[PDB]
Amino acid sequence: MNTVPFTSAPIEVTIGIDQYSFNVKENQPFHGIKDIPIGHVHVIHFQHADNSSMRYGYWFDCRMGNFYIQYDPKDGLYKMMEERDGAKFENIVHNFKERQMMVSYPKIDEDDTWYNLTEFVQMDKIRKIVRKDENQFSYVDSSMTTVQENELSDPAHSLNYTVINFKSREAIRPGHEMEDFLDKSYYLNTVMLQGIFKNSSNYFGELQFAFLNAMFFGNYGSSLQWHAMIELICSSATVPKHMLDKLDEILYYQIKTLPEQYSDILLNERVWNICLYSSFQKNSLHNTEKIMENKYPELL
Amino acid sequence: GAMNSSNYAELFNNDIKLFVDDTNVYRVTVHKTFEGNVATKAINGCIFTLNPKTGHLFLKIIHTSVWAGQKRLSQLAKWKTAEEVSALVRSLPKEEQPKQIIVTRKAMLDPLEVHMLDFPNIAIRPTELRLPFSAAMSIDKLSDVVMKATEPQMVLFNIYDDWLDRISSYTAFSRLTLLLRALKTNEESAKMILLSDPTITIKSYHLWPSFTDEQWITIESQMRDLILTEYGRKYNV
Repeated sequence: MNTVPFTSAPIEVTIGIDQYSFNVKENQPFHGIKDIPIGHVHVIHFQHADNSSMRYGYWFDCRMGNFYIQYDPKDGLYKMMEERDGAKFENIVHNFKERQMMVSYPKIDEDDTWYNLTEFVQMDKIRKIVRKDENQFSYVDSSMTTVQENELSDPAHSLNYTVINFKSREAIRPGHEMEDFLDKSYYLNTVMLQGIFKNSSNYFGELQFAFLNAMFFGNYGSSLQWHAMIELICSSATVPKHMLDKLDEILYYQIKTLPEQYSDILLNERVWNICLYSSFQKNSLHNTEKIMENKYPELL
Repeated sequence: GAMNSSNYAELFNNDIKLFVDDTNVYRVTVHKTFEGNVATKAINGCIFTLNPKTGHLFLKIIHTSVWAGQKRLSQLAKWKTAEEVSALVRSLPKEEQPKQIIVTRKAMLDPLEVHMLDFPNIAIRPTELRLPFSAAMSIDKLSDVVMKATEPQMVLFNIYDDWLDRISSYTAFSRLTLLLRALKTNEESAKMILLSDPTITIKSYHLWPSFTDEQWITIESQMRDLILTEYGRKYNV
């Protein structure tokens, strides 16, 4: 089990780690998060007590180095940093544990929620979407735009999501305007899966990365990407049986995990009514249909 | 986006534009089967593509052969319309190509957008106007060429005859719509008004009678009356 230590907590902030969250008071003696499960990506995220605008955070994998958080009072945010000196880091970490100024990643043993939300997300892929290759961890926030949004505005700080556009020549074969636009199977299976993502795993990795950015940072652009990647499978008459079964499972946990009071802004009435009720896959998402109907019947 | 009465003069400026009306693309007679069920029998249709400035009507005759062994035909018809508009655009020299195409029905926005992905400098626009282009098959010479067609085919008409030699587009378009609105409200009365004087003939290459300026006014007056009569009767008002 791994640990992300904090130098200090100089400003009052709500700290998140994956689906968990802790209030830290201004200059509370907080020195980080311990017992972080090895084997998955994690996200540590921040909302300042004062400016509840700009939620921000850091995607990391503890296998890829020793990471800590330090408040920067010039730039006014909690910064993730790599400690290259390993012995200095063991030493920093063991002190704070003995003094018990660290909260423990609070994992219920029966609970597989995080695995289920990050199953296909891999740090190698996150770093291609968020390009800053001199760090082994990726900074995301609420206001960061997507490469697509930037088309329709600083390229360094974009989210580089795979562009998906139902009304593009990428999506529409010359001579199959009607076939390709009402059954998006070629766009899904040949252009995106065979062509760009290579396999279903990488496709689901980006879908899941996009949802979590939508949920944890209310990143509008990530919400659109999640919806777009859901609509492309739902509007494809031809999809492998396993992708539908895994999609049903992916959506189930994302719908289950959503805060009850954010359906208004994170869920797109049209895409869901279409996926669940009108699309080719109206009868392929039993689990997602059941939870959506029982938990958000207002939307449909 | 959409076109209304606030930006009406746009239709008569010098950007090449066409209206597309697909109402008459897919036409069926509904009939009884021997077993007492219902069946449709498709009859030839046409795409109404009109340049409102020049009066050029690119009338694409949709022959019943295009529907043979096809499913979900009212949906195919929107896409067959989009294919045909695309092809006509592609067959025209660059300087003849429209800067805008205005669809009279919103269900054509996507089928046409998708067929014109190659023409991203052509704006596909809906309208909030209630244009009477559905009544184009009440024009005798247009109904004849459509019903007689044994194959797909396309006839350049000029739906303003020689009017532009005496009047502006604005006025010609208003006269056209006033006649189509009449024909659509009461085809019988509308057409009785147009041919009650045998002395006034239709030129071979024309659609409408050769009316003098005075005769148009008297025809235009008679057409406005007809449209109120039928409204006060539709509604009892």
